[PDB]
Amino acid sequence: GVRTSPTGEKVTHTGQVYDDGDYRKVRFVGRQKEVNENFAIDLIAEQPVSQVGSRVISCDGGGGALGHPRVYINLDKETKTGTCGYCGLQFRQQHH
Amino acid sequence: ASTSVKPIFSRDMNEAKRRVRELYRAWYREVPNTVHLFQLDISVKQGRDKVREMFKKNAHITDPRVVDLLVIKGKMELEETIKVWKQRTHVMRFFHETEAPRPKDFLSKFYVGHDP
Amino acid sequence: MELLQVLKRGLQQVSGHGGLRGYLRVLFRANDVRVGTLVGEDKYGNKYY
Amino acid sequence: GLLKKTTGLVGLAVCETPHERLKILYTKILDVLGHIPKNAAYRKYTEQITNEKLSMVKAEPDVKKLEERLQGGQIEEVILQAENELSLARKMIQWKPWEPLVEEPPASQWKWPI
Amino acid sequence: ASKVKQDMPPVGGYGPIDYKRNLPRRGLSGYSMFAVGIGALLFGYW
Amino acid sequence: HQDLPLGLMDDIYEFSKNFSLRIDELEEMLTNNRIWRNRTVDIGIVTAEDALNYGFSGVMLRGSGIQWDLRKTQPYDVYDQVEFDVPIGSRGDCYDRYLCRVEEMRQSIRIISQCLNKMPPGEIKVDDAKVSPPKRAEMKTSMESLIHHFKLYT
Amino acid sequence: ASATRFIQWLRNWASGRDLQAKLQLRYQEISKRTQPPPKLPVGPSHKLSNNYYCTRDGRREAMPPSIVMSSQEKKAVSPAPPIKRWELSQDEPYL
Amino acid sequence: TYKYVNLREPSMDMKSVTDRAAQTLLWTELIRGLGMTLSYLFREPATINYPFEKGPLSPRFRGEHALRRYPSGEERCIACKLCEAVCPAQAITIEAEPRADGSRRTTRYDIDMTKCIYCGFCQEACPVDAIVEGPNFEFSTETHEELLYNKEKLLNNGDKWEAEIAANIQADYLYR
Amino acid sequence: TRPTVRPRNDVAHKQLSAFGEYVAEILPKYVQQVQVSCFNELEICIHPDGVIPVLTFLRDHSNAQFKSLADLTAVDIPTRQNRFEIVYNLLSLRFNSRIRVKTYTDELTPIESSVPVYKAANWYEREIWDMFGVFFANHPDLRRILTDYGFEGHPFRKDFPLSGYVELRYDDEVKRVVAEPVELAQEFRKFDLNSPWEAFPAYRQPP
Ligand SMILES: CCCCCCCCCCCCCCCCCC(=O)OC[C@H](COP(=O)(O)OCCN)OC(=O)CCCCCCCCCCCCCCCCC
Ligand code: SF4
Ligand code: SF4
Ligand SMILES: [Zn+2]
Repeated sequence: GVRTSPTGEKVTHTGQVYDDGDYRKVRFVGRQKEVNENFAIDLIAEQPVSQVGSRVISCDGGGGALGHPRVYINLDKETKTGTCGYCGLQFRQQHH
Repeated sequence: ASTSVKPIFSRDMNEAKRRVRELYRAWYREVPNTVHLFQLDISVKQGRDKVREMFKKNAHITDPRVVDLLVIKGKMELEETIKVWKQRTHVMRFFHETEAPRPKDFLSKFYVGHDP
Repeated sequence: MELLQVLKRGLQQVSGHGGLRGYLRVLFRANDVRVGTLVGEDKYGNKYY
Repeated sequence: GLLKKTTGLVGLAVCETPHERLKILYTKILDVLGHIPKNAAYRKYTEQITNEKLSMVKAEPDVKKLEERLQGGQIEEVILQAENELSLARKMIQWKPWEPLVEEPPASQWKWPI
Repeated sequence: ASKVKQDMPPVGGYGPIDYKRNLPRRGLSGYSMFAVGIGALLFGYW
Repeated sequence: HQDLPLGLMDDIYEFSKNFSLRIDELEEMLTNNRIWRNRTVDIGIVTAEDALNYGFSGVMLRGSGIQWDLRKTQPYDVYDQVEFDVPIGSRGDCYDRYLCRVEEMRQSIRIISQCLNKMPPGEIKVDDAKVSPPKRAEMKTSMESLIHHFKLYT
Repeated sequence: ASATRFIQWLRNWASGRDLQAKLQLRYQEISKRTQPPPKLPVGPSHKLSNNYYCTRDGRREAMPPSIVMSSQEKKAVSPAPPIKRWELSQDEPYL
Repeated sequence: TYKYVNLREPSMDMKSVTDRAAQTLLWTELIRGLGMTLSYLFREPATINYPFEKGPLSPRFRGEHALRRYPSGEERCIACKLCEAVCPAQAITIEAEPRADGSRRTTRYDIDMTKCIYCGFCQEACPVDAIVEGPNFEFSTETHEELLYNKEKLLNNGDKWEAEIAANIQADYLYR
Repeated sequence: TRPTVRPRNDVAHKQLSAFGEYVAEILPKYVQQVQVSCFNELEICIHPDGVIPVLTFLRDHSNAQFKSLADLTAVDIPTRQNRFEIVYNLLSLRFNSRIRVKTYTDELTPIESSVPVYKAANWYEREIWDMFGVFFANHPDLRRILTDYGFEGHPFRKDFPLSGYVELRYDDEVKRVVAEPVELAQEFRKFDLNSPWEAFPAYRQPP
């Protein structure tokens, strides 16, 4: 989420913030700094891991033609989960 | 046959110089009318020295065909001033009044940037 | 006869906005005093006809 | 055989004697071509097409049927093209385009893609 | 089984469409226009 | 790029049905108005021979009586499957050229009435995916269609 | 469309035409702004067999220009047959 | 086929010649023109009452660029740079790096709305429906600098217009 | 037929090849090469001395009648000794055909003005001068047409930079519009797009 710097300026989801002595901060006097409050890295971490019963699962992002190119994910490793390279959803094999 | 080429107007440098001088006389006699029609802030002497400087740059040309082109462009540039197709902005672009001087020595260039 | 009906509609616009006060309010804000069917209202107060 | 009131083309006036005007021009063209060398292709071709257009004029007394034969639009257009060929022939004598090629192009002047 | 559906003209085609110039004829002839004009003058003078 | 949305051809028909009347009202203001004629008759006369040699084309030729229209002489697309007439002038002036454009607006309504009735079915871009991009649905399921979409847009 | 009968008569007489039949404002004859979903067709190249790309590759059938002449009895010819004369329209020859 | 526009021969009988004399002296065809303007005086004008009424548009309208999200909240863009490659105006600038969780995500996404020609090629090239042109066309500013969008401005637009953007894409994606 | 491939017209390819030979037999003094493309266009390549002879023949001859000048332009190829390739595109209403005539020149060698043959060439030749710097001899009025007054250089040359050398601005001190060296807030980005794999083997060149 958004956390403020010691000088009171908010930090963007990319990590950007002007240091205390940076002259470029003058552009925000009598104005505001546009920051999006919905951090995508936090939002996708709330999604539950989907349990499946196959070695290989497919993801298209949902919506069919409205999602992303369909990719197949391998779930042979139990140390970690299978992550979709497009939408960030996670999949796991059920106890095998 | 390689060095045999078609001329533009002058067959040798001697005839080319005749066209250069006639062009210079045309520019010399127009400056007082130019400085008056355009209501410039320069003097006639400053105007006539700029013409001298422009001619001086191309004083090392030894190709009659090249000299013909320089005269052709000069006559074109002249017809624009006489007929007032240019404007005060175009005439004053020969002087660079709004560009700060740029150093010519090595040390000064070293302090400001990387260009040679 | 059709001249009469035109005036009747002109009067029923005054009653269709809630009397003279409402009729004048939409004549100075919107420059139009037509009466339409209300379709709905949004959370900010805008009314759609 | 009725005369036409207009040619339909602005600036092109009707001609009352199309047959007489064409015979003169075609004969003049053939006489100008006589000054061109015998073997030059411009003479051989222009005589070939001038004679057959001159034979169509001397074998068709009707203007409307003559135009169908010549296939050159209005008869006034066919007269205008004859005047252009006559002027062209008078200019080919001074140019002499039947001589060998003046100069060859550089080695890769017409190569594409480079 | 779903058929193909794309924008198409209705079965039998669209109705006819007028395109020609249609400047109609109105008014009286020159003879009657001059008759009415002269008639008005005569009544005015009288 | 895309196919026509459903219902557009019906709305083109409703528009074309009334347009010929709009032209007539335009001609009630200009064609016979004596002030308009005085401004455009025998003004800027071009001879049929000067027009060709000066590089003119379109109604600048057709106004002087030259019978030329690329839609009929060197047709492209399906202009050889429709019927229309080419207006031709006689005096080669502003007034004749004004009549050619007003009459060409009528011959366009005649062509449009045939396009709406003879519109065939099929696809709307060449079915060669090394020139025209694939459909988005098949760009998200097929490997070749994703490769060809990637390369055509970069 | 809400014009009274009298004003309709006045407008029709002034222009000399029947304006009410060809109104320039649209009321209800226009298409619904919401339409059912389409199902567009597919082109001739959507096949599962007998569809190799080398048999329908237009770009690869282009050839470099053919040289008819290069410097490195015959009957006269013209670039093409003379253009045929145009015919007056039977639809409306004279405007 | 062809037709003549102005090749009529006027008749020279007395009635026809008198008809043109009445037209010349009594200004008949000029008064015929006054009547046409009189008819328009009694026709209902075509003016709409902006800003309370708006001009009709369609689901394909191309307005303000915007960046969309998946229904989970994750960004759709994966920094492929196809839109940056296809933009004929070079109005898009992108920088990317692995995210903290390893995802391929942008750290810069700028559109110069003064270079942009509002052509729609950016949304045709996108393989994941991330950059779209929305339906908003009322976003004029008072300074030049407010029209240089960065990733924060574009993500705010997407969250702001998602309700309408999704419905339009639902209505048109079958033609794409 | 193949739905996706453009059809061939072999009839028009044979007619344009006959006429190309016909032209080269009548003007051997000038014609250097005649070629017909695979989409039926005819190109007559000539020595630059034959601009007036060749064009006059094509306008006035009874079997050519190319009475309309569709266009006249130049192309810049830095790798040739004569950079500039001058192109004439012509039209024939009599025979309903088109033909292309090409010659060449360089920065310093002039070409004869075509205004005597085609009055349409007056402005086209000014445009070639303004944008490429090719001088046309005997032009009634030769001068810049498209560029700004006092502009230096010929912008359509392949070596002239896209953004030019100077940019304009209003200066409050001198109360006029000034010209200054060009600095860009965002540099134009150069993309290397060409694939390293041959696309068309039919056009392969000898190694
Ligand atoms: C080619 C033909 C060209 C046209 C020729 C002339 C046309 C005929 C004359 C009309 C033109 C002149 C205008 C005269 C206006 C007269 C108005 C009118 O007509 O009213 C008639 C009126 C009736 O009598 P009134 O007095 O009213 O009765 C009550 C008494 N308690 O009585 C009066 O008003 C008074 C009488 C006026 C008479 C004046 C005209 C007499 C001219 C000689 C008649 C012959 C016409 C000319 C011929 C030569 C033409 C070149
Ligand atoms: S609409 Fe076109 S020009 Fe504008 S940002 Fe998108 S791709 Fe670039
Ligand atoms: S095309 Fe789409 S996914 Fe690729 S960089 Fe642009 S917005 Fe992101
Ligand atoms: Zn996914």
